[PDB]
Amino acid sequence: EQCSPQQRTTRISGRDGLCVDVYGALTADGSRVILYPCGQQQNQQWTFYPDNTIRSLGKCLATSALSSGSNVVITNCDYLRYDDGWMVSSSGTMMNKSSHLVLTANAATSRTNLTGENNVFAAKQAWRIGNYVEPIVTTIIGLRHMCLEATDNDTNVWLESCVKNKTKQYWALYSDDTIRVNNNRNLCVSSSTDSSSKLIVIRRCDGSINQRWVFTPQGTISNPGYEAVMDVAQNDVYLKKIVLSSATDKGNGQQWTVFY
Amino acid sequence: NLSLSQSNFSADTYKSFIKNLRKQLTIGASYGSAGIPILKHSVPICERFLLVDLTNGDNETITLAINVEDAGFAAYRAADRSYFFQNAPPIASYVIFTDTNQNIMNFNNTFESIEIVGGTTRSETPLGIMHFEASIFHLFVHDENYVPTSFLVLIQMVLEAAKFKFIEQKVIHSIMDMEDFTPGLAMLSLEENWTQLSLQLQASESLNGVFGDSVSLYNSMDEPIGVDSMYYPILTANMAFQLYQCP
Ligand SMILES: *[C@@H]1O[C@H](CO)[C@@H](O[C@@H]2O[C@H](CO)[C@@H](O)[C@H](O)[C@H]2NC(C)=O)[C@H](O)[C@H]1NC(C)=O
Ligand SMILES: *[C@@H]1O[C@H](CO)[C@@H](O)[C@H](O[C@@H]2O[C@@H](C)[C@@H](O)[C@@H](O)[C@@H]2O)[C@H]1NC(C)=O
Ligand SMILES: *[C@@H]1O[C@H](CO)[C@@H](O)[C@H](O)[C@H]1NC(C)=O
Repeated sequence: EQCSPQQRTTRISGRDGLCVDVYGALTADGSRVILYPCGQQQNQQWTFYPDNTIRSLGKCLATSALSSGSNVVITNCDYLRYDDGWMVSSSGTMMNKSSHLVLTANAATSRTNLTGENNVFAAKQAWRIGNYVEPIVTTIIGLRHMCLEATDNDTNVWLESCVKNKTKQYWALYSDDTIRVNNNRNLCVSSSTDSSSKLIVIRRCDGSINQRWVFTPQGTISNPGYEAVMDVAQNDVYLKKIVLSSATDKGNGQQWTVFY
Repeated sequence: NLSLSQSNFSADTYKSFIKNLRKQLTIGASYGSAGIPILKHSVPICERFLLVDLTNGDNETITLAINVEDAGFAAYRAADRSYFFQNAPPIASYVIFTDTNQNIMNFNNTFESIEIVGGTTRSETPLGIMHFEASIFHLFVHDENYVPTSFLVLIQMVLEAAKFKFIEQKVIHSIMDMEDFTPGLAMLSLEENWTQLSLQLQASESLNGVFGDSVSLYNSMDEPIGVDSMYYPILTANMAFQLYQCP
């Protein structure tokens, strides 16, 4: 029955749009998983089953230690028979149910080993399970039916009247939950790094919590790590300031639309 | 009834109307992991309809009856006359518009049926201010030659817009710029797959959010994006509610 799919094969992409890959297509138990440019190779195909297993090359994705910092690998599924498995959150966090560690690309570069780490909601801990791994190009519409625009030589962001094809009004939504300047994909929308300011700005992508954004069904753009959402300062578009705020029902400044 | 009038039809009032329509349809909805409301099911006939009024530029009003289970139109009223789709629930005529002269339209409330009867498809049917107004008029007087296209217009500008923020946004653009448009692949792919997305989203609860089948949703550049999980913003921040599909 269609309400109970028995399995589905797909890819998994994350940080910088790279894919979860069983390095070298090795099958030995304990073979590590890394991030690598997406392709059609079998070692990037992950099959999901109702037992909470995620498999490639016939083996199961798994953490390799109870504590943080160790690699994620593939291993004989029979060794996980008495195991709860993985749980994926609605925001793309992939968590070992028992240990609570989450799939992470932790290094300063995404060309790295994947490990099981404590969850902090970093962009480097955000994943898009799905065969279509490309960034999604879109405009982001907010208060007064205006569009978010990258300004000041790609350092700031605020709302301006929507203009079709105005380059700086386009954003690339990545698999790691980043929102990137469409024409300069090394730059990401970021919550403030200065505690004195709540201003959202544009900075070099770095995998941080500041750069992970979730488009929620309720219409907000949420930063899960900071338990806050994007908001138009004082509900006034003319202030040219977008800030991070606790979610509130007062005003319409926390509502946004993705127009792709 | 919740209503919209052409005498005050701005992007703000349209947005409020759609927002409220979603609210009303989602009363009593269920929710799953995705957080997208699932419409009610097995609703007693005496409660199955939500009435909404639309007024044209002539101060002429129609009342449309929306089935709360599927967000589709079942019938409408104009003055002392009412019209029911062939596929309206069989007992609907005893529940709504009882004090009118009732008529049955010789076609179903589905796009496929409407397009066959009218001989015109959604791709060739303009949407926009003029069309919304005219559609209300054509339905008010029940001009048979224009009833089918009038439903293509209103179903999309009202109901499909309620179902999908992307569609609502297209209509907003049309109002703000007073620029008519025809739906392209992006809009049509949403309309086409609403039930399928509903099924896959619900079914995905048992598969860590992964679907049993992929759904192709086109973007504004006419590129198909495969949506095979709940992890696509073009779905999860777009589809406002779903059809009940899975226990
Ligand atoms: C989730 O994490 C748990 C805890 O680290 C893993 O359980 C360990 O599994 C290996 C092989 O089954 C055993 O040697 C250990 O005895 C288990 N340890 C504990 C403390 O239970 C589990 O394998 C992980 N599962 C996944 C899918 O990552
Ligand atoms: C990825 O995992 C492998 C296998 O567990 C580790 O050996 C790698 O560690 C790296 O290589 C070893 C030999 C040592 O130089 C260490 O300092 C390196 O970090 C690990 N990292 C990479 C990038 O391959
Ligand atoms: C209309 O709908 C019913 C299904 O409810 C179906 O039996 C019939 O084939 C459809 N009729 C037309 C006119 O297409």
